Amino acid sequence: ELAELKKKVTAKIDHGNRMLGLDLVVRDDNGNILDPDETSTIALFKAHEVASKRIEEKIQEEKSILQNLDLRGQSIFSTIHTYGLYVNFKNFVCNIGEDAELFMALYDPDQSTFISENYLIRWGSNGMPKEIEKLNNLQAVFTDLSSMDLIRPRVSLVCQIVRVGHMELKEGKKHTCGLRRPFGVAVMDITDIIHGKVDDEEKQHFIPFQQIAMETYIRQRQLIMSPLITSHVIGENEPLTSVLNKVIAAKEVNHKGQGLWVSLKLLPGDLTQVQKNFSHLVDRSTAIARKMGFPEIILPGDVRNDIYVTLIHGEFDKGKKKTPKNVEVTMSVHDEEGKLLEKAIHPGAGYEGISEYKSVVYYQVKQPCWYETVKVSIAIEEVTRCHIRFTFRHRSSQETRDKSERAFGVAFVKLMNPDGTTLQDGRHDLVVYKGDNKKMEDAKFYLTLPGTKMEMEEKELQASKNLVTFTPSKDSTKDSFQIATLICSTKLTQNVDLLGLLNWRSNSQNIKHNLKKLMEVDGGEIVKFLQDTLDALFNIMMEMSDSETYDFLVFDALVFIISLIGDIKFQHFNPVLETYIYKHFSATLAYVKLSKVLNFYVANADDSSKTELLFAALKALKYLFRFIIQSRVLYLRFYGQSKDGDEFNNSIRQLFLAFNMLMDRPLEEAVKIKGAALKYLPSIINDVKLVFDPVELSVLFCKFIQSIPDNQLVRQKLNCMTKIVESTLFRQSECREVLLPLLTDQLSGQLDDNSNKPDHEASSQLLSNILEVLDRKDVGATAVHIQLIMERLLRRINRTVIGMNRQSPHIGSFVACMIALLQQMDDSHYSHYISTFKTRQDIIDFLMETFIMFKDLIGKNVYAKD
Repeated sequence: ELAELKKKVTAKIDHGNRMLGLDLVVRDDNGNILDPDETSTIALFKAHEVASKRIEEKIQEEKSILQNLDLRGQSIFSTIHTYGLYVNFKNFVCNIGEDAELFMALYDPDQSTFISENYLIRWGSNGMPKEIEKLNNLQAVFTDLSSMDLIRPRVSLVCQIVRVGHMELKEGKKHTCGLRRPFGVAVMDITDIIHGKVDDEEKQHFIPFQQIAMETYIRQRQLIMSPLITSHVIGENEPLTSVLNKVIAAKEVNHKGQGLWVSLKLLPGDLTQVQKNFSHLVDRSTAIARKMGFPEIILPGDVRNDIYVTLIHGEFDKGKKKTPKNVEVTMSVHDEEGKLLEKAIHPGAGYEGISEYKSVVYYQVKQPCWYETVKVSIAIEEVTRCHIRFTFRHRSSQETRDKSERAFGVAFVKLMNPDGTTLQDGRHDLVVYKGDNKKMEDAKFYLTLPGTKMEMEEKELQASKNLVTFTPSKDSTKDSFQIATLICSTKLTQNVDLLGLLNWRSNSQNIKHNLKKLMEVDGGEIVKFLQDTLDALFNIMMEMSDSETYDFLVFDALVFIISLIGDIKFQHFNPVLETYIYKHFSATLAYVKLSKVLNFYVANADDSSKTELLFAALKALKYLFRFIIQSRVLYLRFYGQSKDGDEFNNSIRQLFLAFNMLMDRPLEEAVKIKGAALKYLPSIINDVKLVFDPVELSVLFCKFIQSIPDNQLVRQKLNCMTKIVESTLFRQSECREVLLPLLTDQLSGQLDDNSNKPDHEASSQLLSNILEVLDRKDVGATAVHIQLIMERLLRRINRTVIGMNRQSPHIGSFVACMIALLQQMDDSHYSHYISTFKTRQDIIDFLMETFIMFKDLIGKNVYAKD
């Protein structure tokens, strides 16, 4: 709080200073007067320019916000990718007469797909809440939202309601109390609402609503001159796709007095701060919903052990009677011994779970649409030995026959696979079995019965090839079902290659096939058990070092894995990788193996098919060199001292010379590739200095850069050098008299080119940072080195500023450079060599040129008068 208040106060202070054109502040943080303490003219300018650009950004934002307030909301929402939905469910103006259940979610009409899950709310029979606790404290947060979900072309919230009570909402027949019957779905457009342009929590937008046919008072009574009506009643005979799309396209509905008051508010962030800063909208009793989708902010510890099962559609033949059988999914959770567990089904997000759950009922539909997603939560050890059954019970009109009739057909699904896998995500069909009632009840029997499409089809194929111990049963009927599975858990494995990494000892025959398939894997399943996969690869490359093609495919796979690690979506897990390196990384001799493999890689860089592979390898060199350094230090500490240090240093030097020849060979095919290679080249050599001799590393880099041609892509290599001296030149104890000549040579090449217009900024950053290292108090003695510097760092910059006296470029940078230079040197070195220049005519010319450039700098100085 102190830091943020200091920042905002200082920002508004400088805003006032500039708007009235008076003196501003320095050193934005921690003191604000620390700059005039001769700290750094470099940092002085840096503060100047950052303050100036902040001024420009603030004034343009002020000008934009003086007219419209649309950019601020979009920017705030784009700051992070973690948002939540809050509903202000005020009241329900309607009256039905039976218990009601609410189900709202997110559906994209353009994608024609649902996104989020649904939560249930108990409501009374006459527009009241059954639980008055939710009457007033109705605070709900629906998490898992990001920019990619907000970038949807049409964003709408789907709200469906299912009743609980009688089969008929009138007299005529007795019906069992406590059964599910859907009514209809309400959908509203929230595209403009989710943009956060206007924050109005009090406003309660009414939504018109449409549902299935329920009354026959005006539709049929008045029909004259042609009475011919032979039809039935449509109570629940609506496929959901067409009705949902029609409601979406619809703009207004004659609900005839039915609807509710709701307001949707977007609160950015997660439960960490919305439970503290958004307490007025997010209480402690707020329900939290996990959308069926991978998070955009893939942070560590985002624990999700939710198993989502979606019921979509299924064929239902009429059968012996013309009325299709009433189908209710009486499902339950069972273990390896078929024991029912309690509180395992969570139809609503934020509500208590139930041991058993039943589904909705339709009005004798051959092909009804369900859109029914349910969630399963089981212990990670227990879920490995769990199974789910789907018993379908025929429900009759009278309670006696409704409850007397048992499950006519039983379905089921295996939660695992015999090879170790689990149920793969995607659309799965179902086939039900009827008739016998004894073989489908004993738990130990149906453990090996067909319950999923993939296992059923593979079993029938095995029967076709070998009709021994497996024969296709005839108990199936003329119906089928279809399900959607999306298990967003943390311990599942929907990848045969995943277990293959886990248990390669069992099926090492397909090692080549698995290594080939390792490079198209989805990121989430990888990051789920990346640590285990990496180890397994380490063990494979350790114990099996005989096959070099195995080594090639393993290196390619690890390159792909570390590349996916390096993506912008997964910097959160990089600390996890660091910690796993520090705790479980047990490689001792793999460092030299990987070093030799990459030496082969660079020495064999001639293939055109190897282009992108080596490109990504050099992109991710940092992490692999981290692994190599860890393995080598582990070896050194295990054996105390290694005489293999000399040979591995020679290996690194051979890698250096391989890079030398890699740059020497023609660039026509590796322009971007070699540019990026130099771009990230010294990123890890910082930690290599911890393990190798700094003098040799520095001089090898000096030889490399002096070998870099003076013909192509100079600005890129100058950015490289910028980052180069930035690192470990502060480790100046052994890298002065060698690094300084290289800087001198590259700046001299920078000097006279007749095309150094974009070179000015690069050379500016260069000289800036070199002076930064020259001034550091953690350096020591720098007398003779600064002496040689000023021996060759004065006339050249004088000439450069003389050439670029034009006032359009960013001269003030070089102004700061030269002034820092002049102040930094003490009078002694001035007297020793700045005085000891060439002949009297030459020194007089020097003096007059200096006077000219001084008067030109002072003459019409072109700063921002601030």
